[PDB]
Amino acid sequence: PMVTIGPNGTEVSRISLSAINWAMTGPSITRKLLCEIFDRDTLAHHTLSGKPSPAFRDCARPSKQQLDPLKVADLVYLMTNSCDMTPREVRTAITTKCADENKMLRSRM
Amino acid sequence: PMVTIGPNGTEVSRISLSAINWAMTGPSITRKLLCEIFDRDTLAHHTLSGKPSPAFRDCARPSKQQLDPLKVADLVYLMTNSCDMTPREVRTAITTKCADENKMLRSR
DNA sequence: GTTCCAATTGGAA
DNA sequence: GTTCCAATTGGAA
Repeated sequence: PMVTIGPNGTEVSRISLSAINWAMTGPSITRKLLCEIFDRDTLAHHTLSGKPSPAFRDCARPSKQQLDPLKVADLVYLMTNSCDMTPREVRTAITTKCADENKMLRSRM
Repeated sequence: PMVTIGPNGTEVSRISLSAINWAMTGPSITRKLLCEIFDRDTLAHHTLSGKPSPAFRDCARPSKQQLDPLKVADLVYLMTNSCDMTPREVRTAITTKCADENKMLRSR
């Protein structure tokens, strides 16, 4: 039914796990899991660290609550053991997914 | 004298090559070769693509040129055949060095 | 429809 | 004295 990703006990189903083509790039697979671990609006209103951008402290932008550190830690643990990538690659794939989810939400308006 | 880097025909200091510790990270070594291939004033005025930032298209920033594509292509060629890092990593290390060298000038 | 590019920034590392 | 982290952008791929 469901499978724990990492030591923290965060889990997704085997159905969506088996519905993934592992022939594509790591970051893309990471984005596929984020829509399976988190929801759409959560990714759109959260960031990787919960910090504001240093390049916008003048004009500012909506402060976003930090994503779950425990859930992300398992994802980083997965990709580094399965696809054998670096945590830097994963955390960059994550921080660019939340940003793209923020774009798309604005596209409905 | 000086040693070529890639097929596009760009060379670097033969001494400086020997003075590089390859035990370091990919991006690190890449940031050491850039200062030996490009002048510091060039890095502080040039970028990877030459394009401006999409987040600052209305906020007009001073124009910064593009680094020599042939010189960059050889740099990317070296790291992939030696340290076996990805072209992604190399191009990201370059766009930071050019951004960091600009921070040096801004402080001065 | 989604991802990639890479430029910009300040403090932290 | 340098590098790293990652947030944010709009068009390009």
